[PDB]
Amino acid sequence: RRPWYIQGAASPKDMLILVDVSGSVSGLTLKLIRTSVSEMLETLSDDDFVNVASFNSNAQDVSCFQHLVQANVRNKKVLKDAVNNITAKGITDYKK
Amino acid sequence: WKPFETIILLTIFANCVALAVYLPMPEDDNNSLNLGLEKLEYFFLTVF
Repeated sequence: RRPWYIQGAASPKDMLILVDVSGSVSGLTLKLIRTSVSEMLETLSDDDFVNVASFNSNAQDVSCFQHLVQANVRNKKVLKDAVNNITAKGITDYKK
Repeated sequence: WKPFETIILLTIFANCVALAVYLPMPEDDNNSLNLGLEKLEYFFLTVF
């Protein structure tokens, strides 16, 4: 998880994190998904681009960003604070 | 006065089975089999 290792191990990325916020994830798995998305955002550098979306019978951006942003410390702060506010309710629709 | 018991008993037994394999999901979620078991509660509510 060191910056030099991640930087020398693979080329930059256009990551989109698609999170499942349907009802079935409520409880332990939603808390684990929040911690997991934070730890996944911590493996990204300033040459990578990221956005976190969220779907349950309807897909929407989880934050104020609306597209891929530069994945620097401020944008990742925003995405983490927006992920930690997720609540689980609805039907699961993978196609959307 | 026909053998009505050996048909309504199987109907209520199938109703019990459709009650059993129902999966309760948290917070307004559902799956495919739970949708076809509510269309089956119209065949079981119209016979009785």
